Amino acid sequence: DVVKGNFDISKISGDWYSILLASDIKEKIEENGSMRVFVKDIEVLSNSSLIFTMHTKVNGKCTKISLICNKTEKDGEYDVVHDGYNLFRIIETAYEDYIIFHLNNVNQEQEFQLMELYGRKPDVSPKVKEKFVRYCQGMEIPKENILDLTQVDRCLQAR
Repeated sequence: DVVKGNFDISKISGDWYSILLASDIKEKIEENGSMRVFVKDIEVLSNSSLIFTMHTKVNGKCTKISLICNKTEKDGEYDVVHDGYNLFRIIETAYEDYIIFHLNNVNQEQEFQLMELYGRKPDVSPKVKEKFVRYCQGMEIPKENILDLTQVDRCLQAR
């Protein structure tokens, strides 16, 4: 059951897996890029803040990190500081299957977007993935800038 607004944030908590990653600047999400991090779980706090626990590669090793995201004034939007100021929202979710987040990173040099699909399981339906691709094309992210992480190291081994 697919939700596209009025998200019930309580239902996005718990464990997720990073499945697709996309950006309008490809380097951001390729190996070594600052945005190539692999979600573990999302914790929702009493003040509506969210804590993303994730893994990133540090000298070849999966290292746990924690991202604090705060609700902005604007509805559905969150901000988080990581390699700049990021504003993000939920595009779509089936709470027990997948979720798609859109993010704008603002920085002195060049704004970029990210799009990410997480699954409750390590993989999701190829239909869902195609739907993520079309959302990306609508946002001027070309399909060549869309990485599927199911057959690469995404720190599953460190979870």
